[PDB]
Amino acid sequence: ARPGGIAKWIRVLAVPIILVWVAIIAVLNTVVPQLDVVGEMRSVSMSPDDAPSVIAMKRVGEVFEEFKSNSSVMIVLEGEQPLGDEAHKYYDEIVDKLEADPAHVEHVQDFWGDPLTASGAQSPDGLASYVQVYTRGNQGEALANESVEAVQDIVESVPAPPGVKAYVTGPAALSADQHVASDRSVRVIEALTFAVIITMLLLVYRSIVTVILTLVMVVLSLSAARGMIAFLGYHEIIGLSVFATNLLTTLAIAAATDYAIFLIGRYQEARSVGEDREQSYYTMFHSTAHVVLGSGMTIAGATLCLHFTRMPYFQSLGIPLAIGMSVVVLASLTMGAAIISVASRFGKTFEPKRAMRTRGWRKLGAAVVRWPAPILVTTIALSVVGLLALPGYQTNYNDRRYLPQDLPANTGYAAADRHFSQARMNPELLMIESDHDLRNSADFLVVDRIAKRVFQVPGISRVQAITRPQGTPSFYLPPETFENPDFKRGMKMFLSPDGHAVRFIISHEGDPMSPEGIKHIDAIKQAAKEAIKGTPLEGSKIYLGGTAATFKDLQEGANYDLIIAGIAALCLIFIIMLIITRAVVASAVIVGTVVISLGASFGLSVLIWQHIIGLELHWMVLAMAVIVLLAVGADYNLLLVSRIKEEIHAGLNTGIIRSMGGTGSVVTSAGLVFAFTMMSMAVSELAVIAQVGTTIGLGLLFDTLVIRSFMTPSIAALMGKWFWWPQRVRQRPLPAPWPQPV
Amino acid sequence: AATQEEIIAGLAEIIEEVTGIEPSEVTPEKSFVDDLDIDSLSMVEIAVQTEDKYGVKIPDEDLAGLRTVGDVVAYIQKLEEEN
Repeated sequence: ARPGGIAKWIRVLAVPIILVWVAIIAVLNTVVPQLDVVGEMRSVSMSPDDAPSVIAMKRVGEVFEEFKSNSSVMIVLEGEQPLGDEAHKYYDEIVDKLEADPAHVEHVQDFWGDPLTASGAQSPDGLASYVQVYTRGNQGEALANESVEAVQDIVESVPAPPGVKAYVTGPAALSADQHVASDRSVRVIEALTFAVIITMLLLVYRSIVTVILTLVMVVLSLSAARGMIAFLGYHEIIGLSVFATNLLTTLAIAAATDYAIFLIGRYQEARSVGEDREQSYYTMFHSTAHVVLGSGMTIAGATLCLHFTRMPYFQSLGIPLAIGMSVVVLASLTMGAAIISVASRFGKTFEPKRAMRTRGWRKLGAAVVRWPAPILVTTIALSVVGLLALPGYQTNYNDRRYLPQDLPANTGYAAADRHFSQARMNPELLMIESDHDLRNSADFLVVDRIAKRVFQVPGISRVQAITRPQGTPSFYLPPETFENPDFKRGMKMFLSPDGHAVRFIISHEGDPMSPEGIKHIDAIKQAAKEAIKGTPLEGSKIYLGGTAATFKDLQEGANYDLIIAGIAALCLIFIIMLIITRAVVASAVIVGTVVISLGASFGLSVLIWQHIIGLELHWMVLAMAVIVLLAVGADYNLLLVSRIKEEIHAGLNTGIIRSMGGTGSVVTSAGLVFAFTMMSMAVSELAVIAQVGTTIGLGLLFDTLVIRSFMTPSIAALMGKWFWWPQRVRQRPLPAPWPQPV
Repeated sequence: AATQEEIIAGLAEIIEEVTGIEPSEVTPEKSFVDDLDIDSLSMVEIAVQTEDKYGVKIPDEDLAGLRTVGDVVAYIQKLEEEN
């Protein structure tokens, strides 16, 4: 290791760069609110603006002149006794208070107040009544969360009568409640992650000073990442989401401590070999700074590949995670190296307290090298056997199950399900827009035909329109019925103010939150299109909005999203690996090992969550787990391959043996720390974040146990000379003459 | 053809890496793991190291019966002398 270059500059300027990093962290944390706060007040929309459901709902609002945003909250009144006159007075007071605040409540569909449609809102047993409130701001946005909070405060403000409790639930309320749950659980998840890191680094290094300095580096890097991301979010320069905040905190802390483990372990190995403090630090830098920078490039690129996606919950993981991980890696490479440099001059802080465990790892590497084909076949089979979870894997999108049951939205859903069906609480808005005036008897009979056709669609339980104020009432409207004040009120409740469009409230028979409702949306659109056929108003628009349409858009987008993001992250990680190792075959080997490890991770995570936990795996879990696995597993394989490349000089097979012996403890410690920090997400109240963390933790446990330790070295041993193509490498070097006796 | 001492010294140097046993503790009259506590998988490590950096051939079939360093050095010589 020549004492020069960037390592020299970091060593000589260690104190100035430590001070600069500390000052940057302080500025970022004192000029901008914390990450949790900014994530709360700069959350990103649940659904993309260009999605057909969002534009359909916006069109509904602007045509009916009621609302301008895609967010609805269900207010459910549940009484022990049947809802009588006192319940009506309480509900009317709630509606009046909601209408008194237009900053958060855009519109209220007073279905229950009108006696014409009152029985539509009431439950069949007559114990609960639901009312729709279109709030302000698109679902999942910070404005929508504020509107949901305002609605909840308004509901709690009005004194309820004896009995009859009012709950606020619904999709926007569900998103607000998921932010609330994340705010509740972020402290405990960070505490658990830090405790796990403290304990496991204490087991690894067995030095109190070393672990304190490692946590100093980790805390400073994580605070720098949180400060940078908060600075970006507070200035609206990037989007942000609850998933982004939680995943970024955990990824930042875990990757920062992984880089700390890499640098510290390499420095300790260099010290144990016999190199002095300066020489050991220079060897550590020249052998690990490049691999840490490449690890960070892979993580940042894999996360950034989620920016080229379409849904906001992944666009919010694209740029924020990319920049957060990039600043974590700069913090590691600069601040951690500087701290190692300054601590080297002080006492024996970073001197290893015990001989590093190589004999076992050297033995394992020898076993891998001598018999690479059997070991590779065994690990390939043991990692592909995970793919047995495909016949039975489910991707339930129901956020009800992934949130605490004590939250306001979950309690509202629970109260609704006690008197209504599960589908009623998430209705669907359907329209047809007639170019001419729609208040005609022929038009009304066409509307009745449309309602009947949508009702006849399988999986649809209730249709509500001007012709059917409730679920179920040669249909002709006499012209004197048009002048009925009750019928005029029903008109203004169900028709456009200019009389050119209708609205249909659709309640499914099954879960509207699952692929059944996803197919129901297309069936409803087809039924409406065939019903409007052969009518004087043929050619109208079939804008349909609501939960099931939104998740139909999200489901198709998520399939294409996972495919394209996986392909792009895979290709970009391979490009980074080719840049680092300058070996296309080695990079492809890293790609293959990580992909197979990901298959095993999928199998194990699906098995645990869907069979012993009992909770179906969330859809966004797949994307985040795939991205993080392709990042970190490739990072570990890259560290091993870089060590192998360094050790090639003494031989190819013995190079693998020496590399495995030298990096087994380091990679095992780093992988255990990362995996355990990710399984620390299991304590998070967001069961989707828990699923993401457990999936990634199990995957990286599998990686650092079998994949990087057997599959990658066995593949390297099998390929031999071709493992470093196109770089001209040799097999076992020229046989040296037997040395003279000493 | 290298004499006894050359291969003994080379194997001692390799053993210093596999385990940490001092080179002068590797003498032909004493034995392997039943004497020096060098596991059969560490014997595989010796085999791989000597394949690589000395360029000799040692298969797994003959490695099982290699129970003294005298036997392994005799095997090296017996593979060496005939070109």
